[PDB]
Amino acid sequence: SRRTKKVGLTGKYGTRYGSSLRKQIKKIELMQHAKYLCTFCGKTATKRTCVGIWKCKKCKRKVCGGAWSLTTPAAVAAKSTIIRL
Amino acid sequence: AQRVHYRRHNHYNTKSNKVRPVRTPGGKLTIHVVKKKAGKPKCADCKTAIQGVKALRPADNYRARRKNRTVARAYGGSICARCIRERIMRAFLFEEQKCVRQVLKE
Amino acid sequence: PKQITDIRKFLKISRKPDTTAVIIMKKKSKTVITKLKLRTKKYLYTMVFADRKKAERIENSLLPSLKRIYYP
Amino acid sequence: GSIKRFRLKQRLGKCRRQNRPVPHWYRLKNTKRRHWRRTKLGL
Amino acid sequence: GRVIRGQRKGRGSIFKSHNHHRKGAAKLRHLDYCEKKGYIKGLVKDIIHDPGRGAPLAKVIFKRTEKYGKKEELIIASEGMFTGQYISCGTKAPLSVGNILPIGKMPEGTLICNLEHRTGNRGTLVKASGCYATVVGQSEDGKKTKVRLPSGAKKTIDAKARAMVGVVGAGGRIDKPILKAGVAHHKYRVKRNCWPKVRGVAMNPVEHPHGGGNHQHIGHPSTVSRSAPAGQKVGLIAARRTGLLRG
Amino acid sequence: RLYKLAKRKGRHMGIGKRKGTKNARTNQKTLWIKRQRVLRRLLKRLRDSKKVDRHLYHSF
RNA sequence: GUCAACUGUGAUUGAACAAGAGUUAGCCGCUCCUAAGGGAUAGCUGAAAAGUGUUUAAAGGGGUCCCCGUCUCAAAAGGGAAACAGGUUGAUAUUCCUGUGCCAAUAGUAUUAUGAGUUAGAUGGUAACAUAUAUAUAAAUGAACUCCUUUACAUAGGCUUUACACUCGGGGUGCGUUUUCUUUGCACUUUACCUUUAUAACAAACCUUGGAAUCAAUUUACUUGGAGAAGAGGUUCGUUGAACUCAAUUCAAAAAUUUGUUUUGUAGCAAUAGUAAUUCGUAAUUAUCCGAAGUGGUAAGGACUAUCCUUGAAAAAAGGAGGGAACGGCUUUGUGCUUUGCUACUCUUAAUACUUGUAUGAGCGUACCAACAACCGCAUCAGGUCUCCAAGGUUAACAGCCUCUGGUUAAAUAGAAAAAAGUAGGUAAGGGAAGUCGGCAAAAUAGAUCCGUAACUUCGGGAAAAGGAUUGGCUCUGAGGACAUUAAUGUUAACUCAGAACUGAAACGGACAAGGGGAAUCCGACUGUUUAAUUAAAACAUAGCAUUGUGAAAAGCCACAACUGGUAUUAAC
Repeated sequence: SRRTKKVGLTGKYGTRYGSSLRKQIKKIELMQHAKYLCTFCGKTATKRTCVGIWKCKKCKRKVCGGAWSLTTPAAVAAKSTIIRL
Repeated sequence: AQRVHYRRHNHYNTKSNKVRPVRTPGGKLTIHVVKKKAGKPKCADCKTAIQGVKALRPADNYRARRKNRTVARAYGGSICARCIRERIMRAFLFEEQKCVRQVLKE
Repeated sequence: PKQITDIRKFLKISRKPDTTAVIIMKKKSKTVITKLKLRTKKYLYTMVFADRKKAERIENSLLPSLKRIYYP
Repeated sequence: GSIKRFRLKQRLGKCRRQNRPVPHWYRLKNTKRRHWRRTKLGL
Repeated sequence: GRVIRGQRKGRGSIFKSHNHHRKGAAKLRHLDYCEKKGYIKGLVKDIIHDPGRGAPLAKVIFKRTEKYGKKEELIIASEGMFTGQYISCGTKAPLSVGNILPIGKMPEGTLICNLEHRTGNRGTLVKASGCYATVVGQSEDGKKTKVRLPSGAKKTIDAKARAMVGVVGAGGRIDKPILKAGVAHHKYRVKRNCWPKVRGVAMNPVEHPHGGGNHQHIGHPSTVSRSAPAGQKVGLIAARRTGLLRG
Repeated sequence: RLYKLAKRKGRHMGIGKRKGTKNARTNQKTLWIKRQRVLRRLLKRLRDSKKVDRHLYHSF
């Protein structure tokens, strides 16, 4: 059944710390453990193993990425800009 | 019951000194220090253990019969079968593709 | 220590120079049975003889110069 | 300890040897004497 | 008094860098004929973590240019690059992400990292996570090039200095807040002994210029001169201005 | 041994005799795992003996 | 031996005194390797003393003129060649003795024997891969040069497998209670390293076939699949270390050497060795040593899952591969090479003989205490001092209480008396904080199950809130599995739950164990930390906020006499 009205992933922290602080953490953590789609195979298995390093379980292959995502928007814009030329 | 005690002149419970209780035909419960468990040997490309090859430590790998160390097949106990298969294909395919490309180019 | 099964291999060891001693032992279990141990410098080889008649003939058959031990 | 280095062992023996009391016939022709418990060797 | 807390930090005793698990320095492939006159293609074999910085390091293999066989270097990884990618270095290398090119051959408005502040120095500006520089111009007679470092200064470098196409990896690292003290402990544990900080005003006088008093008041101006001597440099060093920002 | 034979005959498991929380008395996780194994075991026999269809087996 | 002094009483005792005696290793360590680091070499400074450690090195080795390349110390708990069992002394033992092994060396030359290959490099297997069983699995061409791997690694959580430990039942031995009851209570019923241990078993991985949606397989947990799943047949590693008819054997059915049935052996080591018994001499014999199972306390492993603005040493050493340098023996003209004549040759273990300095195992540690008297604390000081081993009952329990193994029954004294006072404790009629700066002290509570649970709240909590009820002993009832027979019929295991009687001085978490709670204010957000021997807090720290300097070796910030450094294995997140 539905454990929390709000908190979800950040429930582990409990009654401690600010709600606003906790909310900011919640967004980044939801992003953090999210499974990305691996463009070296077509499975949704890409996970973060260490700060900037993203491994696909199926491909056993390391994509270099952002701190909290496979792709940061800055990189995506840069990549597109290069592609256009 | 009975108790045990170290016999080997270093009594701390360090990773290489782990110890297994064993009973004697003297009816004495004694202690033996069991050798360290050793890593499997791994393929150069994919870091994954290779069939046939025993997992012996640098002392034991030296004493065993030679057949235990390696595989009668290409890059033997140094590259696994799956990687070799893919590599053999690459070695043919790119060479043909390159020759075709040169013929096309002129 | 090693366990032999082939009567012929046992004989083959028996003829050889460094096979110094034959150690023979006979015992009850429930009926009598025989353990034949051979002492080479490298190893002590044992053959289990389940029949007296075979054992008696082989113990006689051996070269007699080779050293003989009984435990009792 | 159980273990010692050879110089140290030899020295411990030397001190032990040094303790040995004055020979009884000599007195018929002491002031300085190690005792183990309350008077450590220190070296 | 005695030597102040700031001064002690410098002096080469216990405050030396936390070496032990570091994987070796990140500095680009050194300059040679083969790069200068063309291109050399290498293989990224692995991406590996580093206890010092947010960016991951990239394990790059080249085949040697005057001896048989393969030699391994450590490059700092651009975002969006990957294991098994071919990485190309040199004057004729194509503009594509994670290649290493002379800045003179960039088209304008490209985003780059791994600038050499002066040529052949193996990369020394733009290395921390999520940074980039932007190329802003080429002089009419060539030879120099104009770039923008991420602080906000503009700088002019020689054209034949290296850089790497694409943003530095591990972007956004300080977006995530550090929730609890232990996380901060672990952050500094792999860097340098510099933490917890200790407010200077709470110290005894003998240890620091802000010390003493009965309300922990600073008690004299918090801005000290550029010209100030060694033990005196206290709060806001040589500041142009104080109070909240506008632009 | 006499006391234990009596315990087998169910004689000292009353509420006052217990001296620990229910999970500590017997572990809930282990009890579940036991039960899951019993249900899986039955199902594997039923599929192996071919007395159910695969589709029905999977839903169960 | 012993009692001069000491052993705070006594003392024939003793860690005291005296006289002798005792420590045995190729395998256990050190010894070797590198780490945090140390000391030096090159420079350079400095009057020198020293400070620095490649900063203007003609510097340590490997191949056979080329290629590598600071030296050295730093682990008795990291890495690490190889050893176990029984016995034995007044005092040592993985060290002596007996047995069994293992590891490392093991030069040259000539013989011999062992098997290979040849008329300069074996085979099998569709594959994954397998293959030398010779007293001995020895031997399956390979240089330069390369490329790997093992060495070699965090934390958390569960799951599972084996081992040991513990327990139960049965047979056999001895002992015990034995008025009454007691097919009884207790003890003993042993098995090492070593044999690539032989095989089996099992978690994985991988292969051949196969071609999958009404998706499937599937674990406690989720994992996995057209980049090939299920199914079926295999190959391997790792656990394990005689499992399994395993091996040997027998007879029945086979092939110019298999399957079925029987007999053996604690699989060899292994009973000759242990242990419990039983007799006779006063050393010798005999008899025993094994059929089922459960609990899960320890430890290891396996397969895993999760956690990280933290990702968790290095080398010595060893191994594998790529590569394709080099290549019959004998006789002989001519200058290692060329052409003629001839065919058992090249490997490879082990043994042997002879020469070569004497041709097998270096040196060092090993007593005892490890605190209760052997240490430190001025001492036989209720202090302090690192690690492993972990029995029964009660129990959540390695808690507390009592018990077995083992240890002790001694503490810087004893007896007798019994008062004040002291101190460590109990307990109190009726009242219930009136005492006191102050409910300090003391008491009350407490275990569990079942109910019930507010203000307020950052919605997570508050919360065991508050507040109730129940709880013994006996005698029953119901609930929950595993197997195997051809739905029913059988064999068979635990402990936990739930319900009902009867019973008693209404008592039953009976001992031990074990929350006082509530209503509010002030300060500090929190967990954290601190004045060692007067202050633990409201002090300090902390995350977040905010500010400042600095684009780099002609910079920031900082150390140093100087040269030179540190931050920096760095670079505005």
